[PDB]
Amino acid sequence: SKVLILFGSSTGNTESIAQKLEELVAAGGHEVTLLNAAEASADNLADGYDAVLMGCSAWGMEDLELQDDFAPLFDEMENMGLKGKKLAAFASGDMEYEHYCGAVPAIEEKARGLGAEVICEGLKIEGDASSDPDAVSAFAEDVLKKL
Ligand SMILES: Cc1cc2nc3c(=O)[nH]c(=O)nc-3n(C[C@H](O)[C@H](O)[C@H](O)COP(=O)(O)O)c2cc1C
Repeated sequence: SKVLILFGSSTGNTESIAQKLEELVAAGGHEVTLLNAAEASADNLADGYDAVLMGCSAWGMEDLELQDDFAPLFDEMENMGLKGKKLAAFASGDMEYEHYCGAVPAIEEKARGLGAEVICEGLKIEGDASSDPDAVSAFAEDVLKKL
């Protein structure tokens, strides 16, 4: 199954989770593409991928505000061609802030609405991939069984 991993990250935290996910999905025998949202275009983004693992950090306090590079792609998610594709969300956050990993339910709610099949509950972590290695491992195991 060809998997795209799309992330937006300002200090590298969601980026490190995405890199770890690529390593683990790839090792399960999949063709995996790592793409930074900064270099991505939403129109027909999902074409030829069977699964899209998307993730980003949130940057608002009382309101949810997505990471600068992922926020336009989020907005144009209807253009991506997600219908009938398998999808999972991930994010780095900080529990001191309101909307702790707010991008995960927002991406899930929107991808569900667009006809994507969300295959598991999104990963929510504090800090980077090495601060909680078991949850990143466990979530990857989870998407590998569902692919
Ligand atoms: C102004 C500001 C707003 C933030 N808002 C949130 C938030 O709404 N939810 C959350 O989980 N974290 C929030 N954070 C914490 C960051 O999301 C966390 O440090 C960051 O996700 C790590 O991001 P990265 O993966 O993009 O490097 C905020 C941080 C700053 C400075």
